Amino acid sequence: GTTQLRATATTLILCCLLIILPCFILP
Amino acid sequence: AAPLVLVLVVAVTVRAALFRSSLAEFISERVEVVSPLSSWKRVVEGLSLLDLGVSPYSGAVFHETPLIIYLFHFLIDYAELVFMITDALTAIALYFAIQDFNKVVFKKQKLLLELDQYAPDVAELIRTPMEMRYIPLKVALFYLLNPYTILSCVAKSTCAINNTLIAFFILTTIKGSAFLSAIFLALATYQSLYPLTLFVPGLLYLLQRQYIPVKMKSKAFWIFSWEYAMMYVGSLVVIICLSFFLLSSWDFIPAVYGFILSVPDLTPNIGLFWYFFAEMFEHFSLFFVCVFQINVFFYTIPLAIKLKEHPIFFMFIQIAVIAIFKSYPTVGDVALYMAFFPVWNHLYRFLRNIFVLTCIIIVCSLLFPVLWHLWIYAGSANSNFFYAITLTFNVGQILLISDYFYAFLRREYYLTHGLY
Amino acid sequence: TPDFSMPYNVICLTCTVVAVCYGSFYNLLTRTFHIE
Amino acid sequence: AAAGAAATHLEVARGKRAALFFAAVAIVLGLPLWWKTTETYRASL
Amino acid sequence: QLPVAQIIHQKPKLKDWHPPGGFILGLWALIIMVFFKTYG
Amino acid sequence: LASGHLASAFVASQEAVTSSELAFFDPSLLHLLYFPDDQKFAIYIPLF
Ligand SMILES: *NCCOP(=O)(O)OC[C@H]1O[C@H](O[C@@H]2[C@@H](OC[C@H]3O[C@H](O[C@H]4[C@H](O)[C@@H](N)[C@@H](O[C@@H]5[C@@H](O)[C@H](O)[C@@H](O)[C@@H](OC(=O)CCCCCCCCCCCCCCC)[C@H]5OP(=O)(O)OC[C@@H](COCCCCCCCCCCCCCCCCCC)OC(=O)CCC/C=C\C/C=C\C/C=C\C/C=C\CCCCC)O[C@@H]4CO)[C@@H](OP(=O)(O)OCCN)[C@@H](O)[C@@H]3O)O[C@H](COP(=O)(O)OCCN)[C@@H](O)[C@@H]2O)[C@@H](O)[C@@H](O)[C@@H]1O
Ligand SMILES: CCCCCCCC/C=C\CCCCCCCC(=O)O[C@H](COC(=O)CCCCCCCCCCCCCCC)COP(=O)([O-])OCC[N+](C)(C)C
Ligand SMILES: CCCCCCCC/C=C\CCCCCCCC(=O)O[C@H](COC(=O)CCCCCCCCCCCCCCC)COP(=O)(O)OCCN
Ligand SMILES: CC(C)CCC[C@@H](C)[C@H]1CC[C@H]2[C@@H]3CC=C4C[C@@H](OC(=O)CCC(=O)O)CC[C@]4(C)[C@H]3CC[C@]12C
Ligand SMILES: CC(C)CCC[C@@H](C)[C@H]1CC[C@H]2[C@@H]3CC=C4C[C@@H](OC(=O)CCC(=O)O)CC[C@]4(C)[C@H]3CC[C@]12C
Ligand SMILES: CC(C)CCC[C@@H](C)[C@H]1CC[C@H]2[C@@H]3CC=C4C[C@@H](OC(=O)CCC(=O)O)CC[C@]4(C)[C@H]3CC[C@]12C
Ligand SMILES: CC(C)CCC[C@@H](C)[C@H]1CC[C@H]2[C@@H]3CC=C4C[C@@H](OC(=O)CCC(=O)O)CC[C@]4(C)[C@H]3CC[C@]12C
Ligand SMILES: CC(C)CCC[C@@H](C)[C@H]1CC[C@H]2[C@@H]3CC=C4C[C@@H](OC(=O)CCC(=O)O)CC[C@]4(C)[C@H]3CC[C@]12C
Repeated sequence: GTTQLRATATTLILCCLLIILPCFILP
Repeated sequence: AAPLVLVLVVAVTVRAALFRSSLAEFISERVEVVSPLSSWKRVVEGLSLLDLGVSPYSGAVFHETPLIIYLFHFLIDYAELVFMITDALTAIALYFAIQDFNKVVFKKQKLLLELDQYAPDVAELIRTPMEMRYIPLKVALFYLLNPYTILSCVAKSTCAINNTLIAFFILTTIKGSAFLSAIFLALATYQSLYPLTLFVPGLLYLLQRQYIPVKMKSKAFWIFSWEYAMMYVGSLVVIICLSFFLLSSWDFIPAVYGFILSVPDLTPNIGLFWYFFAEMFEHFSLFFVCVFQINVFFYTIPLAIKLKEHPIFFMFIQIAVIAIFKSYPTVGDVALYMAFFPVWNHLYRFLRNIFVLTCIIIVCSLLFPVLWHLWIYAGSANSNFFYAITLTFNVGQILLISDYFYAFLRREYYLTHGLY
Repeated sequence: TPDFSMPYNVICLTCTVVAVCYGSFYNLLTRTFHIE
Repeated sequence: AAAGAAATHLEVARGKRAALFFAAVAIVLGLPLWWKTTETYRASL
Repeated sequence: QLPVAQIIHQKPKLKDWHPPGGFILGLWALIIMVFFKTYG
Repeated sequence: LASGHLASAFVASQEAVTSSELAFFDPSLLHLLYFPDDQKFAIYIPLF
């Protein structure tokens, strides 16, 4: 058994995208 | 002036005391203070390689320009004296440049006050000679006594020399001298590629000083811009061709500029390129390095659009952007644009988020050595800790620079439209 | 050694740090001040 | 009087030019560079 | 297997590196040319 | 082979085989391993 390398989409992409878009652009 | 001499004496004494201390070896090896293009050990190595008959650019340790090797061939002795003198000279150049800039901006302010172009009641925003008396002194004091600059000169890094070149470019540009400004900008571009972005701020300030409207239909603007561009390009071409003959080979151009543009070292730094390219898929390496090196040159044109009539603030922002997004950044590079903070300290009332950002920058700086030691020597930390520190440091820098930019825009808007 | 398990997260974080400057400068250069 | 009206139009135009520069560069240099640097080279057969 | 005498003399004598006279002359000529173009 | 020259036909066929094998079995054809298509969003979303 093992773990392949997979991106943490929910954990980090969402966080680091909602740290930019709602902070600067949309509101 | 007497206070300038006193500040120079204090700075020189502190630098000499740290030179003779036991912390000189510790400082000389800091990844935050020295860089692959600016370490002193690499200067000594490249000088020793020439004694063996081996070209210093045949290895992967030496990445400095032939002018540096020529300077330090004669001046391998008195190196600490050389670096102290360069720091003092940078302080003097910044002092006189800011002193002349204050007079120029006061003349402009008096002109628009006589024309009544400002708002009826902006007396608080009006700049006065009393508040501007010690700005030139504080500019030289924020550079000489900056811990970043003290470390960068005790470590004997050529970053101090490149900072001196940029400071002399600023001084010559502020004091007319299109020829000398072009020569100093060519010298600054020689050491590091990025300072070529300051060409637009220098040209804008020269045009404003010579009273040429910067208009597309204007012909005097085109004539002067062509003269300045030709002067700059000729001064850079002559320097390149001359320094070819030092070793009679072109191998320095790769070892310096290809190193700067392609980032082959991947050695830890306060920058954002070391890990991004250590932890990176090779599919998109070329695309992302192209994007990241475009990032530095990205903002010069849009910044020139907005800041056409404010060229010195444009130059300060450009210096900050270079120091932040350079391929191999250094605390010495960061310390050059923190010498401009006393100039723009009249923007304080419009500055939000100043305490938090200053605290974050101080925390990151003090945390660089601790987490570096934990990762490298203690072994109880990863590279992730140092990467997080670099991320936080650069975010703080970016937010501080944008914050000063926002304060500047707010002050201009209030001056034009009316403060309540 | 790097992490060997952090290529996606490092890309995300460094790109976010760059986009912070991009967005802040874009706002400051594009938008203009208005009342209320 | 007219100073504010003369300056606000200039600031709006400068912001328009900055936005145009950002979009135009991010397209004209952005997309061709991405395609050229992320493609798999394929000579004609 | 170990010809010490040949090993020593196969490599020519090591002379300390100094910048070319032409290079230093050209650098000084450029510096003085700029100096006169600035000072008249 | 249609004309009737067997030696020239043989030489041409040998050259054809050599060239086709060199083209097909070039190590340069296999340059990089597959990058998953369901992970490119993690590459392009965070910055662009
Ligand atoms: N037969 C059968 C078989 O078996 P089976 O059955 O199959 O089974 C078994 C199996 O198993 C397994 O499994 C697996 C495995 O694995 C293994 C592995 O190994 C390795 O790996 C590893 C590694 O090594 C490690 N290192 C780890 O790491 C980690 C990673 O990986 C992950 O991913 C994670 O965790 C990471 O992290 C992360 O990611 C993080 C990120 C996310 C998040 C982010 C964040 C966001 C944002 C933030 C916030 C926001 C902002 C805002 C606020 C306001 C990692 O982790 P680490 O590394 O540990 O770390 C983490 C981090 C670091 O740290 C950091 C920290 C920092 C510091 C500090 C900071 C700064 C601070 C500042 C200051 C303050 C300021 C003040 C101011 C105020 C004043 C007054 C006013 O990292 C990072 O990255 C982080 C990040 C960063 C970020 C950010 C920055 C910071 C901050 C910011 C914030 C804040 C600040 C500011 C402000 C505040 C205040 C203000 C107010 C307003 O990992 C792993 C582990 O897990 C590898 O391998 P090797 O060996 O190495 O190699 C190989 C090849 N060659 C891999 O590959 C592997 O896989 O196993 C495991 C387990 O293991 P162990 O050992 O046990 O564990 C260990 C641990 N250590 C599991 O789990 C798995 O599953 C399999 O595979 C096999 O083997 C078997 O078979
Ligand atoms: C720092 C400042 C410097 C600035 C410099 C700027 C320079 C760079 C500027 C711009 C470079 C543009 C790079 C991204 C463009 C398309 C990338 C892409 O989606 O590939 C998809 C991935 O599939 C997915 O996972 C998509 C999921 C999210 C997509 C993100 C949307 C972004 C689109 C808009 C972003 C902006 C564009 C226009 C904006 C108006 C499918 O593509 P692919 O086939 O799988 O990939 C194979 C590549 N080839 C073979 C095709 C070549
Ligand atoms: C030596 C190795 C690591 C050392 C790390 C230290 C390096 C830090 C160097 C630079 C970080 C500074 C970044 C922000 C600089 C801000 C520039 C500035 O001058 O802003 C000024 C604002 O200053 C601030 O708000 C920051 C002060 C708040 C927090 C800092 C003070 C506490 C930190 C001390 C910790 C160490 C203490 C040890 C002994 C001193 C403007 O002042 P002004 O305009 O003159 O006011 C008059 C109004 N007319
Ligand atoms: C001065 C004070 C207010 C500082 C503010 C504190 C924040 C910096 C902290 C508070 C909550 C923290 C978050 C709490 C939870 C998470 C989820 C965590 O994701 C996981 O669950 C791990 C995923 C993985 O290992 O891949 C990543 C860190 C993060 C975003 C933390 C990042 C740092 C945060 C935002
Ligand atoms: C060359 C520029 C573009 C960048 C470097 C700055 C220079 C303007 C400064 C920095 C160090 C200075 C040097 C520091 C030490 C000396 C030694 C000094 O003479 C001695 O003390 C020699 C005593 C002896 O040899 O017995 C003469 C000035 C000189 C060459 C200085 C000349 C001016 C220098 C090269
Ligand atoms: C500074 C700006 C205004 C441009 C000035 C152009 C020339 C003064 C220089 C700049 C880049 C130089 C080139 C950079 C690299 C090489 C490769 C070099 O060949 C090698 O030894 C291979 C090096 C390598 O690719 O690793 C021969 C000289 C040459 C053509 C150089 C010739 C002189 C050039 C064109
Ligand atoms: C003073 C300034 C204005 C000089 C401007 C010239 C640079 C923009 C050039 C000169 C030499 C160039 C470098 C010469 C060699 C290489 C190696 C090359 O990598 C390879 O080995 C790939 C070779 C291949 O693709 O066949 C990547 C580009 C790079 C760094 C080049 C990047 C662009 C450089 C630095
Ligand atoms: C020189 C100035 C005036 C122009 C602006 C420079 C940057 C906006 C761009 C333009 C072309 C780019 C270069 C084009 C080609 C290459 C080769 C490339 O070589 C590699 O593939 C090795 C590096 C790696 O892949 O990690 C490294 C990046 C580099 C130097 C690029 C770095 C970023 C550069 C200099």
